[PDB]
Amino acid sequence: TVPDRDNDGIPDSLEVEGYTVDVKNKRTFLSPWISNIHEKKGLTKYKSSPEKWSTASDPYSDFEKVTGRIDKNVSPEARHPLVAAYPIVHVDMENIILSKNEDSQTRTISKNTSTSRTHTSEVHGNAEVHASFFDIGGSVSAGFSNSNSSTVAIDHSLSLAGERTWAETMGLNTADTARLNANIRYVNTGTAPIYNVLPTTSLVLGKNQTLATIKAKENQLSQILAPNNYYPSKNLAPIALNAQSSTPITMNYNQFLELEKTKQLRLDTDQVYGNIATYNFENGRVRVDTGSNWSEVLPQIQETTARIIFNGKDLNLVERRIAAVNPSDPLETTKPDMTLKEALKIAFGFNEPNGNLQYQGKDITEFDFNFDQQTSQNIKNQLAELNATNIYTVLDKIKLNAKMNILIRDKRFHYDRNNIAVGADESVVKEAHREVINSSTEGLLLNIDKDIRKILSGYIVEIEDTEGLKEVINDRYDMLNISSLRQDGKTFIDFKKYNDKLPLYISNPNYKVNVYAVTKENTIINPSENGDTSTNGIKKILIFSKKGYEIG
Amino acid sequence: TVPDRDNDGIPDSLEVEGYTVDVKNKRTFLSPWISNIHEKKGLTKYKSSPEKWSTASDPYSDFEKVTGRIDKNVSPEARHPLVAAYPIVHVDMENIILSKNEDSQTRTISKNTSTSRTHTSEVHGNAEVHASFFDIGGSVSAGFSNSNSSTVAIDHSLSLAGERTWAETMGLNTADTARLNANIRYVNTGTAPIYNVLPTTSLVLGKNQTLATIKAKENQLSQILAPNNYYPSKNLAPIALNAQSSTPITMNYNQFLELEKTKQLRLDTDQVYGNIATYNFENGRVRVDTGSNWSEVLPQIQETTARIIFNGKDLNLVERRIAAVNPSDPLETTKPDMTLKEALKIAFGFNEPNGNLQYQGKDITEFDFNFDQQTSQNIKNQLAELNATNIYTVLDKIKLNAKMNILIRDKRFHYDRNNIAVGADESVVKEAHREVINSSTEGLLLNIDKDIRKILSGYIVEIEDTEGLKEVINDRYDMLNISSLRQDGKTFIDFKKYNDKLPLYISNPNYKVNVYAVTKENTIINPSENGDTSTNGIKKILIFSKKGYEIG
Ligand SMILES: [Ca+2]
Ligand SMILES: [Ca+2]
Ligand SMILES: [Ca+2]
Ligand SMILES: [Ca+2]
Repeated sequence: TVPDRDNDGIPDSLEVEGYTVDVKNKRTFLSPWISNIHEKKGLTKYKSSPEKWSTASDPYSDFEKVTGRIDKNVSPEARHPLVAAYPIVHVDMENIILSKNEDSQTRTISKNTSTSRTHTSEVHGNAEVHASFFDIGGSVSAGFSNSNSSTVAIDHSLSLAGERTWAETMGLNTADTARLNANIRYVNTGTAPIYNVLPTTSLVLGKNQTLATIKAKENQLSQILAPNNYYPSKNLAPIALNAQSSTPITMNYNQFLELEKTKQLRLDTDQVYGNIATYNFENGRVRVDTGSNWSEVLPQIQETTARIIFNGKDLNLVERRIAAVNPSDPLETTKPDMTLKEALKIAFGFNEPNGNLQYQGKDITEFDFNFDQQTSQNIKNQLAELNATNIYTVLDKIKLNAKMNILIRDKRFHYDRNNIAVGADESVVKEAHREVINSSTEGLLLNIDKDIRKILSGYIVEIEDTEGLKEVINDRYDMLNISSLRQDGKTFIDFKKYNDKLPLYISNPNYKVNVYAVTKENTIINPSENGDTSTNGIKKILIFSKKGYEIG
Repeated sequence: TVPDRDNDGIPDSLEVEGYTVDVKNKRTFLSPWISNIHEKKGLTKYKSSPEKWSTASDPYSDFEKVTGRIDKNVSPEARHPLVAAYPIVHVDMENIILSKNEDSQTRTISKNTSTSRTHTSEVHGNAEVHASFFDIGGSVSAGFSNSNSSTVAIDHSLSLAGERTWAETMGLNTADTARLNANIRYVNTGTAPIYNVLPTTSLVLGKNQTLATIKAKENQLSQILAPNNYYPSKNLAPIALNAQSSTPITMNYNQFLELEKTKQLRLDTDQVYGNIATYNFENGRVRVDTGSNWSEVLPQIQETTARIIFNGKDLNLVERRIAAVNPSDPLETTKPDMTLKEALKIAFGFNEPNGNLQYQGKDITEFDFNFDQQTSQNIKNQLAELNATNIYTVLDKIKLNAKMNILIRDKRFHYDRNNIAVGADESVVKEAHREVINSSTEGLLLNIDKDIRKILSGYIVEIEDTEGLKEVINDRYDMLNISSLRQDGKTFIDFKKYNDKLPLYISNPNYKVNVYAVTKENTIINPSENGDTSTNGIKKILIFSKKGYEIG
């Protein structure tokens, strides 16, 4: 007869005053908090809400989570009563292949691609926006909202010899059509899995030119789209666009032209995910209830939580929602008060090693805090009634309210319009290369930092004469593609890839092999107004500079 | 009113402190462990978990198993509460038949094939892998994961007389298409059976060139895909690809060319298996519940167990999962602690004859232990807090945690990239042939070891002059096909198959009939850069060498 309105299985008090679970003999006991014996064994203080079957709203009873009696695929950090357990999928495009719409074998270009979830914010402050921008809900996207939108970029490097302008390469003239094709893979980034129907992602080019809308058959697949796990298992064959169909991908000269002008496409994905997999106390089985589909129980999550975009695990924007609270909602008050600090602890995993809220090493002060038009005030008003100018201090005293949005990104590197790892400062850059493993007339072998290397477009190999000459090897913007990468974790550079497949030429072993680095933000992808295919107008960074006798 | 949360029918204690079942009069009694009377009659100590309907997760109540009240097809070793009872099917291709896409009768090649489940691991340490390799879940296949992928090889031997280059044999020119066809059979290797819908296996060629996707109609068959039992009962007619259809298998000259260059295809199979067959206490019947399909209750197994790939029953990688435990999961702690030792006992059948954990004869020390990036540490940390360098010792003290992967393979033979019985050392090789049964001018009859013979491509028949000549009979790489095999278990060699159908020619009964053996790893399948169809560049092994008068 123990009091429990929620009916989830966690006696009100316990769920309000704090609780957790351990295993005596070999049984699981749900017991109240005990700062003593408990905080020692390493457990946690699971304080949830008594009036909600799942404080997060997601299809998983607070109990179901902590107890562990739930779909084993649910992300760990989501096994907690206050961490959203919803799926988030975006589309990755590994490589595309442009060809002249039907002896043709070399009349086709095939470049690789780099995809990465995005989170486009607002502009600077001049973009002419329609009057319907300062209305209620109208156009007020608050900078960023709910919707998955990935972004790919086409390898701007070379594929053949002296190729120039995809045009002449393929042979496309005004009255011609080019067919696009590519290999893409769905990949879940959230905290929950999808068991059947995948999303209906649409491929766009530019600001509205849709090139197609990919939505592979429903129920057709029984595979599982688990968290942090690419759909077509990385150990399988990546799905291929219109190539396995009766109407391919049409692209006219003008379009095919733009593609080259930016070498980038966009991928927007809906949210219609297959039904959900739930528990079943009776015989402890994992079933897919045709009666519960995210499309029903998902908006709630977004309407009663705090969203935080952090990028620590890598530079890829990771999303997570915490069980925040709303004042206007009685029920939503039954929720446990939330603090920005506590949040970053369960949401992603920040910890307090020696009393400093850091992340696997980095200090919470190494990341910039960016809020939306709303969240801004809601927090400003707190920093006010708390007398302070530094949030990193009163951090553990910031109340997170539902609908709150926060963007925690590493303060090291610079960021673009989509919030992507663009390129840091020369300082950090150089540092990452300070290490050397093997210098050769063939190519340098370094142990460059991953987090850094990801913001580098390429390297410019040159040679400075003992006087002051700037002779450069791969002098064409498209000759930056050199940096390789052994599976041992060491970046292997090669000068030979752009010098008649032959090693360096040292007429005088007293020169200076100057190998620079070019961050993405700086790198160029197309010739100048004229035909300057040179590395003249670039902002590279000195990464190497050894003498002729200081190599071999 | 006996305590039993799981509700499976095994009183908590019993299931935690150990239990088993026997038959008094003619009834089945579920009783607690008794080292005395019990361990004598030959029973076992079935220690399962009280909070899971089926500790393994599979659709079979711990009780249902031990009690025996379950689908009688379930593999024996799976009748145990801690051994996964899931199905695992891969596709075997007995023989293919290449022909020129539609007087044509000899313009067709028909070679046999050798299929075998695989388990592709990682490379050496240089394969340029995309940056998305050192991310979370991204590309981190951890070497090997969940997915069935078989591999076939095409008989590189001869079919006709002086045939050469399938090309001229069939008559395929640049502007031609070749149609492929073959006879394949589904075969279950797991521990559970499939009662209806078979898997959707896709036939691939190379690294991504899919030649077709076979998925015979659903419900079309009512036959059962029982464990260790080929689908189309070995005593029936093997299923045939596109041959019983409106769109065959297209293959252009360039492709048909590659096929010849490797003489091997790949077979990947999904996991969508038909619904499951469950019990029914009421009238003790075996029914197929449309409400429970593996696709629902199967991921769990892989998310809450230990996977061990052993190859003792043969050289074919056998998979099995044991009811391991996970620390982060309360429920999954209710499980019985697992030890690598105990595992290899129930998982495959290792036993302790005189105190040495061996397998049907071989000692646990005759197999190499290979773990994944994860499992490696999880075990290293144990060998650390246990002070030891040899795992074979502290074997019975290694805690197996869920998601753990282990590869136990015979240490005798060498292994490839797919973990297949390639070829051992000359030593072991020679040994297997030390036995002779009948020497003749026609062919040798031996009782070569099965485990060995499986790593042999063929034999080179030659004759050494009393001086030092190396005259070889079947001197062409494609003339290795000689070793036959009587159903009596004795390998019958024949020199006649490559000598005008006539027996040996002994001009001087004092020579040395040197018959070598060529392991798969060494054997060649195509001519050299030139046209060296000889056995010149080979690494054979001396298996025979008798005198002219020491035969007949
Ligand atoms: Ca409750
Ligand atoms: Ca509750
Ligand atoms: Ca029980
Ligand atoms: Ca049980």
